[PDB]
Formats: sequence, C-alpha cells, structure tokens
Amino acid sequence: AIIFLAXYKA
Amino acid sequence: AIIFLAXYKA
Amino acid sequence: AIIFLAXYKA
Amino acid sequence: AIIFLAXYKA
Ligand SMILES: [Cl-]
Ligand SMILES: [Cl-]
Ligand SMILES: [Zn+2]
Ligand SMILES: [Zn+2]
Ligand SMILES: [Zn+2]
Ligand SMILES: [Zn+2]
Repeated sequence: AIIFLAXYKA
Repeated sequence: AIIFLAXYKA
Repeated sequence: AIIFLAXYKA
Repeated sequence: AIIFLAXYKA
C-alpha cells in the first residue's frame, strides 16, 4: 500500500 | 498520528 | 496491506 | 504512533 504518516511499502 | 493510506488515529 | 496502528485495508 | 505495516514513528 501507499502510506503517508510527515511520506510505497503493499 | 495523522495517516493517509485511499484518509487522525496518535 | 496489513496495518496495525491501537488494528487488512492493500 | 506505533505502526506495523511486514514493523514507533507519534
Ligand atoms: Cl488502521
Ligand atoms: Cl511502517
Ligand atoms: Zn512531513
Ligand atoms: Zn482515495
Ligand atoms: Zn502520537
Ligand atoms: Zn497491497
């Protein structure tokens, strides 16, 4: 998945 | 924390 | 993805 | 926050 937590890990 | 995964949980 | 942030969304 | 996405960033 695409995650923004402040920046693909899915 | 503020998280965007596609939207505060901290 | 599987996420735990405290709980599949991938 | 504590995050597990597979691993404290809060
Ligand atoms: Cl979550
Ligand atoms: Cl992570
Ligand atoms: Zn930033
Ligand atoms: Zn969206
Ligand atoms: Zn916090
Ligand atoms: Zn995925």
